[PDB]
Amino acid sequence: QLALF
Amino acid sequence: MKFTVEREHLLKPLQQVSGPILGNLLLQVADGTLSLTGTDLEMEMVARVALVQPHEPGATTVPARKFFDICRGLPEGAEIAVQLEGERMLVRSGRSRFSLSTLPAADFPNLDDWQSEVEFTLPQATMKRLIEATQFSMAHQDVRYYLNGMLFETEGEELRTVATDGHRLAVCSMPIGQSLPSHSVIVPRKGVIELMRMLDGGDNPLRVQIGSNNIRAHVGDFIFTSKLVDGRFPDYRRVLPKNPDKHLEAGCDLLKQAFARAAILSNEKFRGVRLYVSENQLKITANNPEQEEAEEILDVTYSGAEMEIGFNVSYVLDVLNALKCENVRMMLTDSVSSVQIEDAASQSAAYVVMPMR
Amino acid sequence: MKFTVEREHLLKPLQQVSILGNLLLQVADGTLSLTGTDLEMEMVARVALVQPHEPGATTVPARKFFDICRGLPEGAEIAVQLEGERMLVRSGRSRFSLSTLPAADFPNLDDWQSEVEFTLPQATMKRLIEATQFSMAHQDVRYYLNGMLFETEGEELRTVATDGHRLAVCSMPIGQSLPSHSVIVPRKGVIELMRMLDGGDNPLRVQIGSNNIRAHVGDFIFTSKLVDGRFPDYRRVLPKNPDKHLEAGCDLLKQAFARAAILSNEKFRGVRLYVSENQLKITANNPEQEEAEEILDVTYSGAEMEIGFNVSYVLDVLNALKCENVRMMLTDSVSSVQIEDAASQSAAYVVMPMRL
Ligand SMILES: [Ca+2]
Ligand SMILES: [Ca+2]
Ligand SMILES: [Ca+2]
Ligand SMILES: [Ca+2]
Ligand SMILES: [Ca+2]
Ligand SMILES: [Cl-]
Repeated sequence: QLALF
Repeated sequence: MKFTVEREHLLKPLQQVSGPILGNLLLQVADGTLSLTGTDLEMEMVARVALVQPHEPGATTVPARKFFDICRGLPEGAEIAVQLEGERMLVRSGRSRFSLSTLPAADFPNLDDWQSEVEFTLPQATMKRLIEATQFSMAHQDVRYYLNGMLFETEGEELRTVATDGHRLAVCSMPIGQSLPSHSVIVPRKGVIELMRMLDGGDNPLRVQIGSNNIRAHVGDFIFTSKLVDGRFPDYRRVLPKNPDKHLEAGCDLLKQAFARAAILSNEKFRGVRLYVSENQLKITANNPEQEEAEEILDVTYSGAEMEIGFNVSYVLDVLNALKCENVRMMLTDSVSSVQIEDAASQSAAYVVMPMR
Repeated sequence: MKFTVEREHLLKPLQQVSILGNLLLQVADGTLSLTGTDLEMEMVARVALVQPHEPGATTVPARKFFDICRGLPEGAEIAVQLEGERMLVRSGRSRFSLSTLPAADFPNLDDWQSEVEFTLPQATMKRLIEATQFSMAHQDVRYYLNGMLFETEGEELRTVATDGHRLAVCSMPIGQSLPSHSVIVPRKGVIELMRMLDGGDNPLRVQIGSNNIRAHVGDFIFTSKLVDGRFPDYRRVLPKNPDKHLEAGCDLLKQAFARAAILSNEKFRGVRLYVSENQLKITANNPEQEEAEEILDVTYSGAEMEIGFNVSYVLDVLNALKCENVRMMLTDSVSSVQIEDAASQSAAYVVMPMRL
């Protein structure tokens, strides 16, 4: 899972 | 302190205020009004019930749930006569009689006083839309406390709610027809839950007052006050894909059911699914550590370049469930950039989900 | 193994039958059988195959297979085939691949002989179980209490449940002569027997062996081990010639007890009854000295008496009864109370007295 910010 | 009120005029106020002295409700008869207050120190809810029958002034504090249970437990149309006697609150209706313990009204905590800086009125239905559009995207118990809450932002003549957990975001904007200042506050999730619950669905307007460390909402005979949250809320504008060369459109329920089935054979912990977009086609795939596989192929409207992109399917499902609409628009960039998801027929809300590698 | 079956013909069978996390699936002689088991009990469901099919057997994860089928659209043709160590599920443009375990490893309950048999309507069995189910013990060390007595006598079937504190009994005639016989069905078995019944027009066939029970309804077959123990005698718990009969509207009595319950002891739930000519007074108090009092009109003409009991037990009975009028058969302050539907003696409930 990548971070939105 | 004495009052007599019909059951149905007490139930709704009681429910609103009920959701050691913190386990009690402060009751106050004053100026021909009964006022019921509950608090957890961070937030406070007040209900005002006009007293049309004979009554005597005074104040006490009674166990919240027990008093609510007694009144609700009484028959439809019951008249509930109440009086303080010694250390007890007597509650009588027909041949049902109850004696409850009390704590001194003197001991009931009051929130600090504050000054209103921003104010506006809006339909109840507008606040319902704003919260329901975004609520589910709030973090649950993130160590970044500001994410366990909802941004309420005013800009121009719009009130805007934003919620994110750092992996996905919801944002909703609604016109309210008033010249508003540019301003932002974070309402803790418990306040958001309560504010949502006070909306009865009637045509009574809501009145919002915002201070520097507080927010207050007035609707009908109810007054809800909550403290705000500290810290720097992220800016949803940063998060929206700066430019989308890839536009997808499909039925919301079809997409939902396809994703829901594929979810079945996704990793239990990580929930990953793969999306393959091509000329008018979406393929969804999933597999788990047991090498079991799901595949869904759907007719969609899609004209851009072919791409493959991964997601936590529960993030997608939350979005589609929150879109109560015919058609869903999806806007993409590349396999490692966030996706924007909307109702095809309405730009009022936008949903952003960061992918999985 | 191959079959293609309409979604809605798989759902009820799957619901009922849900390696012990796998379902066994067999295609034989035009029928798909599905079996689920926990080693104590078993459910087998049959479905007729109108579409082209091939014989064979395998096992597949229960919840996943169930979820997929339920997940698929209303009226979906679900095609299934074995392919290596995998089972393929196809419908429309959806495709799934589930892991399998061999059918030959799927555990059978031991063989047994039927010793007593009878047929009765579903609704009767459902009435018997429902009226009594709630009074079964949950995981008491007295293991025989964690289930339900099924007793045959003359022409009736009777269920008894008790947790060592309160008792429920229900008797129903079934129009067949029966030996005198009693068995204990494990509580999970009772619950599972209960939900196998839609109350529809298919008769239920019961078969009881020395250590096993089996219920046959339409396309479904349930089998359970019995509890190898000695149940308490319900005859010994019932109040002898209770000569004081109060009658009241079931709902009014329930609502009065429910409000009074609020100010009763949270742990022991004691409430007091004062009974006098056509009147009942209910009182409750807790350790915080909070007090509740309820007075209501009733039908009563016996000697004035007081009695206390556990209000949670009485509320349970009154909720189970769901009728117009209740009869409370009373003796004195030191004796149990029998509660019944004022219009039916077929179900009875015993609550002990409390000195409060
Ligand atoms: Ca006072
Ligand atoms: Ca917007
Ligand atoms: Ca995957
Ligand atoms: Ca259909
Ligand atoms: Ca009293
Ligand atoms: Cl007993």
